[PDB]
Amino acid sequence: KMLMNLHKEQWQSGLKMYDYEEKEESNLAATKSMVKIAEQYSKRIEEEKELTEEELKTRYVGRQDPKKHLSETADETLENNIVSVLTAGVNSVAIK
Amino acid sequence: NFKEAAKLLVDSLATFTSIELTSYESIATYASVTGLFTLERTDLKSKVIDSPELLSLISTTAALQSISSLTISLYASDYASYFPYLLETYANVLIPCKYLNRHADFFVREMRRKVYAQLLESYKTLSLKSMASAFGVSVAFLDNDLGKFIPNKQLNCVIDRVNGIVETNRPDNKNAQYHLLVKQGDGLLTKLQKYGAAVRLT
Amino acid sequence: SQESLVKLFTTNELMRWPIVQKTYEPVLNEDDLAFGGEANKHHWEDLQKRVIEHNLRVISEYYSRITLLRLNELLDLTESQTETYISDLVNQGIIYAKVNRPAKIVNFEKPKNSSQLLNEWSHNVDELLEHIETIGHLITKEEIMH
Amino acid sequence: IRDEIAKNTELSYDFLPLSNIKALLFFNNEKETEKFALERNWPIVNSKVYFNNQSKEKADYEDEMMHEEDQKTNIIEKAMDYAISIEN
Amino acid sequence: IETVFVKNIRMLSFEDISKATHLPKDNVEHLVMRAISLGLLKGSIDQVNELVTISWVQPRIISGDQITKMKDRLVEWNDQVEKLGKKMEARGQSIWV
Amino acid sequence: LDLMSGILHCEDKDYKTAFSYFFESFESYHNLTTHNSYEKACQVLKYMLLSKIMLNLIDDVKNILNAKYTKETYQSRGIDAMKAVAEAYNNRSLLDFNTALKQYEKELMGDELTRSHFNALYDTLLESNLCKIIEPFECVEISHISKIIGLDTQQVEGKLSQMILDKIFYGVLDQGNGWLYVYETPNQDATYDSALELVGQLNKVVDQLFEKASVLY
Amino acid sequence: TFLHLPCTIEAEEAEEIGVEHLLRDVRDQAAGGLSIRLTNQLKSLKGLQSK
Repeated sequence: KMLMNLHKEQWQSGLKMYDYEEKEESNLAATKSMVKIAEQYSKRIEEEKELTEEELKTRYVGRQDPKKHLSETADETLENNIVSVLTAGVNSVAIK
Repeated sequence: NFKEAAKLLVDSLATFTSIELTSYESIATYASVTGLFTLERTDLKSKVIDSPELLSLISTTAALQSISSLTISLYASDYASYFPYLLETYANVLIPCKYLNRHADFFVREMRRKVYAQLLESYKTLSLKSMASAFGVSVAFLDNDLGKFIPNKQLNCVIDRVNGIVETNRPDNKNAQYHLLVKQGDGLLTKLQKYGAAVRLT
Repeated sequence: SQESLVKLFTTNELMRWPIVQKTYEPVLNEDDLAFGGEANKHHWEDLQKRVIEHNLRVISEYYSRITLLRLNELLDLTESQTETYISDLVNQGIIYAKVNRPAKIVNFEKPKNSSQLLNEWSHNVDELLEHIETIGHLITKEEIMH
Repeated sequence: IRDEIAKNTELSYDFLPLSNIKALLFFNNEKETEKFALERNWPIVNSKVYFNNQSKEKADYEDEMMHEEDQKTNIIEKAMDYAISIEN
Repeated sequence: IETVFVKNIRMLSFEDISKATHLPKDNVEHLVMRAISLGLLKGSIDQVNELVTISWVQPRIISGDQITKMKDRLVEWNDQVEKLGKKMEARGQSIWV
Repeated sequence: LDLMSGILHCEDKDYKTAFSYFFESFESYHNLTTHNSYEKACQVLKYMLLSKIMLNLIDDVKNILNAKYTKETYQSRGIDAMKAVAEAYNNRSLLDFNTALKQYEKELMGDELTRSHFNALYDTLLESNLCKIIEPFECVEISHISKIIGLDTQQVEGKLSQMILDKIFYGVLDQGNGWLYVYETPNQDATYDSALELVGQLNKVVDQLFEKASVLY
Repeated sequence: TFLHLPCTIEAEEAEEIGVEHLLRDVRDQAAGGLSIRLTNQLKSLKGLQSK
């Protein structure tokens, strides 16, 4: 219990809101990123009608696979913003 | 769609090709009509009213004169020479041509629409009187022409008869952003339902 | 004599021209190389502008929105004169103001943006939390010593 | 016929005179007019009948009742649903 | 300052003050202005919407009534946190992994 | 050759380049023998003045004005027109522009280069003065601005409308209350921009996924 | 009197290595995935009320 616990300033972090310049900035960055590697994704699923799994990964990519990289980033920012609205709506009702 | 035509018909002005087909002066006339229809007021000066080739060819024919006259008076913001000039346009360009015969009515209408809407950007209130006088129509005549063009979804304004002011009801702010974006994302959902449903079904 | 004049120009006070003018009219006129001279009748004339130049600094911080009409009587001039003199200090960046000719309002402010409001509302909520936690520390202390 | 008009003319006036309503609801005399106004809780003062009283009244009776936490959807609850779909 | 503290709002009208100090609405402007200067109060003053909305009260020595009002404020607060909490413990009860 | 170069660069809106070719043209006429070169020398001296007033420098306009060829060998009504405009530009009083042009119209119009650029200088001189006035105001009457400018309320108002179309303080005019409102607010956002790019690209993806899988049926 | 100060843990480098190693629990709070922070939000609310 001694190691895991981080005082009464542990719960404190979980009701704090942040500058919205950095939040709006976080959103745009991720958004823009998924346009760019999603042109890579377009190339990939235009083709992929040809046999040999390894050959697909050299030619149209499958090493640092575009579908995979997009999906992780999309999920990450989606989870943040579910939090950002939850933590905000909590404070609005809770404190007032 | 004139969109393809505006781009083509000015390259035809820049590179001197008009051969085995109708004359250079006709080439220019066409460029002007399409220039006006597609291009916004910003890109209009740039590309039509400024063109070395249009200026160098001057207007020596009537067809070319009318269309160029309408364009000059839109930018210069004389609207009392725009309306007569429109009538010159239908007479000597649109109707004598074999490709604008059927867009003759469409260009008359749209041009009245361009200019009204151009003015309604600039003004959040106008009166019927001031507006009508500048256009060279009266107030009654103004009502009916606006009364088509507002249900064609281009000018987004109201008319009072009681107070006699034409107010402008054209958003540009978060409301405009929202109307447009939501439609496209509804369009993604529609393909997703559609495309998913057949593969499962089989 | 001197203490009253410097302090009256330094501190944030809402005051009008004749009250100040009256206080300093016999005092500084028997002092030349100050206000007494014939050309320094345009440094007594300067003194009027100076007290109303300070009023605008006062008026802008404290009052966000105030009637143009009420403002006219405060600098003790017409509307025409006032509006010019508001403008001089919006340009030299001393104030930010918006003045309406119709005499609706003069909105003394720098307008916030959507983000500035959101930023300012994060800090209120963050700093709040700190105050709650220290309070509980001090309840425990106070009772134990008691 | 009288009743259908009373439903439309809530949303078409904030106040309207006695003389104008009388005509609408096809009464021939005053006694018929004033009684229908009272059942709808529209006060008649200086011969003016007010739609503001019913319209405000109805609005409060809706807020008094419970339907409206879920129907409106509470904003805090919306996010909870967002989270737990991904985790499921 | 006294009258705005115990109220849970943190603004007052001119009309409130006019009655409160038993002086004209004209006086209100001058006294409320001094209050910003001294630093008794801090905030924004409006004459068009006829408000003064304070953002600060200065610290004072705290008599018995002041403490009662401070108490009743936290009873309101506490009850909210608890209701906001019950709804969120029930919704997504089985998912937290 | 030098004169022709100048006229072009003057319309290229390079007026330090305009001046240099113009000076050089001048030297030719003045130091060559006179047989018709007098007529050509005068035109070029107006043109020197022309370019420098556009740069809105009056240090060098006043250099050009001297008693050795601008108030001695050639002295002309069009030189005096030019300097009257010059000072008027610098003072930023359209009211001083107005007085000059009525009496010197003849001089103005007889030079076509002058005319292109002094036509342009009216719009620019309205503009510098106009944006100055309305900068710390909101809901200023269109009428009050016309009094300081010194043109009829309607003629000022037709100009104001154009400035909106240019989009250099992008606002809106009330004709029937006679008011000017100014917006510097944003009318797109970043959020709006890239939301539209992303959904628009994914639309192509979804068609492309069905295109590969045409072998299912 | 005794005045309370911040009582923080930030740890030494040396210490960090044994601490994580012994650890084999999913921790009281770590603030990693969404699952951890959804727990956390509700924990915070109980926290605010208790003080």
